[PDB]
Amino acid sequence: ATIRPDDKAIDAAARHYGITLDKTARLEWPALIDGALGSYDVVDQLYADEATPPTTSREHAVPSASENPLSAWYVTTSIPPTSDGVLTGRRVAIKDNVTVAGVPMMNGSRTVEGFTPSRDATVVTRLLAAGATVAGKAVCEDLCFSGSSFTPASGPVRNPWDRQREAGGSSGGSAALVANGDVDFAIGGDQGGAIRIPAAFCGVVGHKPTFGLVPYTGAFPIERTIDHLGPITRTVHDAALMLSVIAGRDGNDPRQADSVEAGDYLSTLDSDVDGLRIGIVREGFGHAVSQPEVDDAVRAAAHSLTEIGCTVEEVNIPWHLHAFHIWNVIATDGGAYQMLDGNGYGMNAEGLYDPELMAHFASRRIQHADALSETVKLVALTGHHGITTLGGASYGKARNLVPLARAAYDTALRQFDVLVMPTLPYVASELPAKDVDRATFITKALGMIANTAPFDVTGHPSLSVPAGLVNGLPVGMMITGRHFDDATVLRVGRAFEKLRGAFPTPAE
Amino acid sequence: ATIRPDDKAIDAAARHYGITLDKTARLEWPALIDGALGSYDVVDQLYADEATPPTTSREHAVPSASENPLSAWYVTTSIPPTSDGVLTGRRVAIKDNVTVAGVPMMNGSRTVEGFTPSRDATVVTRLLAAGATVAGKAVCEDLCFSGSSFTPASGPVRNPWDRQREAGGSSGGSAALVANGDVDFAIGGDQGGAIRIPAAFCGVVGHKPTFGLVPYTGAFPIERTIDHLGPITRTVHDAALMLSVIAGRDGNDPRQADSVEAGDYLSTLDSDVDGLRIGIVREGFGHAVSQPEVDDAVRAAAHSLTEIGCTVEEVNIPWHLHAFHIWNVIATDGGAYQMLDGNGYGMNAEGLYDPELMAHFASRRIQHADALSETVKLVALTGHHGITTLGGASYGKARNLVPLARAAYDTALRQFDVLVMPTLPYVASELPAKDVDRATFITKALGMIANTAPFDVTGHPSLSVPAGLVNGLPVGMMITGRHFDDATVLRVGRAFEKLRGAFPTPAE
Ligand SMILES: NC(=O)c1ccccc1
Ligand SMILES: NC(=O)c1ccccc1
Repeated sequence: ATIRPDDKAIDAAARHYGITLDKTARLEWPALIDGALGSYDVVDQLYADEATPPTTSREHAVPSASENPLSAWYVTTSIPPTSDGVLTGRRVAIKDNVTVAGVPMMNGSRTVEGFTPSRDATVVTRLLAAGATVAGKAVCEDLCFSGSSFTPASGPVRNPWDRQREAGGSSGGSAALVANGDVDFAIGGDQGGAIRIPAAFCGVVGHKPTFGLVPYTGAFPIERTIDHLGPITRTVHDAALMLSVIAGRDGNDPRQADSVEAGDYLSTLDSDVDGLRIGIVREGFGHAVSQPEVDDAVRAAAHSLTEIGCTVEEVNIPWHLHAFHIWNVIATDGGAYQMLDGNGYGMNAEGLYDPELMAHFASRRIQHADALSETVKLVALTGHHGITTLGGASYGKARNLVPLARAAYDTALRQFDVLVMPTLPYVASELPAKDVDRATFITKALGMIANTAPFDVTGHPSLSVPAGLVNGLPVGMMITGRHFDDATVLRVGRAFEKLRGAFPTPAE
Repeated sequence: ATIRPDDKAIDAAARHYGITLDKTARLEWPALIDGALGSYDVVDQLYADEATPPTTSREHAVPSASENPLSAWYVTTSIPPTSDGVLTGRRVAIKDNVTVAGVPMMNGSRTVEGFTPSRDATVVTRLLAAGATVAGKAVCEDLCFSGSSFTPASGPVRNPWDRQREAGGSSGGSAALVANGDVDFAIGGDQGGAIRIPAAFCGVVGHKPTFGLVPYTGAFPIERTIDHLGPITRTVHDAALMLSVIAGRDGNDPRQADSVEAGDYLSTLDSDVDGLRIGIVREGFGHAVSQPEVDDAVRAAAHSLTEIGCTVEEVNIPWHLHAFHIWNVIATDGGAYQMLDGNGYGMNAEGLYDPELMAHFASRRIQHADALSETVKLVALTGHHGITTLGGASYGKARNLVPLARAAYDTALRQFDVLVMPTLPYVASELPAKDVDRATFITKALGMIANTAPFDVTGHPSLSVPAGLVNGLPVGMMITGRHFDDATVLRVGRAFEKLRGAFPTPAE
């Protein structure tokens, strides 16, 4: 039977809604609530007899500090493919916010550490059926609300290019492992740039596909309308190969529209880009907070594409700066409402839920809230203000502005094939000391998402490709295009790779 | 600029998440939260300069007790059509939970009374462009969480067949007006049976279309996955005519899938039903709480269809009883989470929001929570328990069971064209005294949704058609069919009408 609430809880519930119970109310509600909970009892029973996922027996190990030099691994594994395919012989690291049945996961947070899922996320299942070997779970920022790599409760991920500098984030671990050569590919998540940012910082390729293309099923949600799963690879070709395996509706993710279909990211990957219009978004350069050397390197990189027949011109998209603030509201109000109060999955959406995870997270986060990262706490405090005092109006206003933001980019996309700008306005900085300032902490973890975040809310596919080195550190060029035109975005990235030439390895 | 929270609020927010602020935290957060709110300021500005709906000048009047004999009207109007069409010369009443720009609305609740929307719901706009004249707003149950007609803060709606008995609900007012002949049609909402129930009680036709067919845009939400808007009419033909005008994607309702398309509900409305298989769902009859006279009348009505070439057989669908409990969890946890904590619209879904309404509702419901109906309070208390203590797990479990419920009905629908059972297990009962028992109140307002509610969660189109009189009071036969096969559901309803013959008017 489902647990019933006690009188103290009933009173707390009533006070939550501003309801005042008299003496007779406090006496009757219990029995009534108990009657209502009768349906919950039935759901509990039906769920136990019909929707309880099977058990799993897979092995894993906590690597020793020696076999985990960058602190990029949470746990290691060797899960064999179920069929041979285009990934046979390759290894893949899975971001810790993504479930792998029978394997522990914590999503870089103390509020989740200790959870062992019963289901494999859809992308995990597709990877295995393509011949890949899942090599383990890669550490991710505390509940992923961080653009750097110092919020993981298990410690900071070191960049393989400079073990003193950040690996980025929130998929810091994934990129590090890929850059360091520990795995061939990695599955990363992107809500404000978590796939593109660490890739840029670690000198690897990161693709946040068109929203809804890759099923999110099985990954810990943050805010439903901006959740993205995607590939982090060493090369554009591999990124396209991974996408061909993971893309496509799975019938369990409400984010995916009925019309979603996997495109062809390989057939024309190497086709010439002669005649393609490349738009350099002005608002993507010269931010108050930035390193000009970085912007110029990427700017030069963008223009060099003329060397292969591309017409390159600058274009103004004022809404690019507006989109950031619209994203921030959606991520702040939405994140606190869903990720926290809704315990990850939230409610009011059709699809496959993870009630085991929801329960686990619910208890742990209230007993370890103080351990939550400073950025998550910021989201919590201000979002709660947005949800209650503000009545959710700001979230509503932001939602009503999204179409305008989308249209602003699509208009530019009628004049250009793809839009380009620096992925990040600066190279990986040194890791802060575990004595950091709350204010510094929040600015150093959220000040590099200005160009990436906008595309999370509008949903356009956005790709980060290494564009060169600045003071020995990797910088990235971000190529963004039309919804579901991931193929063209990848083609341009590929074409740029050929022109740019082989990009150095942190081991080189 | 967006209102900032004070230290007391910041502390309350922190306590809400189990976060404990020290002395320095209480000192720093303010400035940080203020910085975060900077994005809200920008959203506020952009929204004011670009997404603020125009002003409106329409007239309305509060009818006198004399011109509002059944207490079915909230306010009356005479909004002329914008174009001539299939509804020219007809009047339509709009349920009070549905916005009509420039006109007051309260959704039968004290927590909303006083609100005047700036946008017209999509169905309102479509009705006007089809030649209809909007005659006013029809009273609906307190926040619609009631299957009867005694929860409206403005008083109970009297059934035109017996002004001492309930008109049903939550669209009680709409059905009453239609039955009484005050209007030709009405737009009603259905979350647990609000369109079908009052129609059945008042002897009129009520159609809860396939989920997602009719845009919900502009109507006050309860729980996103079970929200439905539909027509309430005097005849099946009119119901089909209305559906042809309101059905179809509007690009603003996240509930509507990309593949949704309006069907043809008129071409074959009068075609012969010779050979159609009609399945009498056993679990839809003989409930512990019910009036056998009612079940037999409907049972006999269902069999009479053989008189026109239909093959009629009984079929077992055990999941019909399970679906009720699955619905209850989704409506209880989901309703408290979205309708209350989310102030109607909630979050984490793409679409057109009503931030003005969200703000208004947010302030009013905390100052008038004690005025909320007993059923809403039940939802509030137990749902809050589900959201917090239960961690939302029950909601998740219920969601994971929905497909099985859907499949159970679809399997029956492979053996039969449509499924039939009584809309309600009993005729309209006498109105309770404003001295009612909380327990009685909750059972008398929620004990008649056993057959209707299941279809709200699975989404199948479900139609209630008058099947006869029992002790002088109307009883209804509910015809339910496949997703988006509203046309066949209507055809059967039509065919039954012809056979049954003209149904008496409460004025006859
Ligand atoms: N990289 C991300 O997805 C991110 C999300 C939220 C805040 C910062 C970064
Ligand atoms: N008729 C309805 O939609 C309803 C919803 C909730 C509870 C009772 C009835």
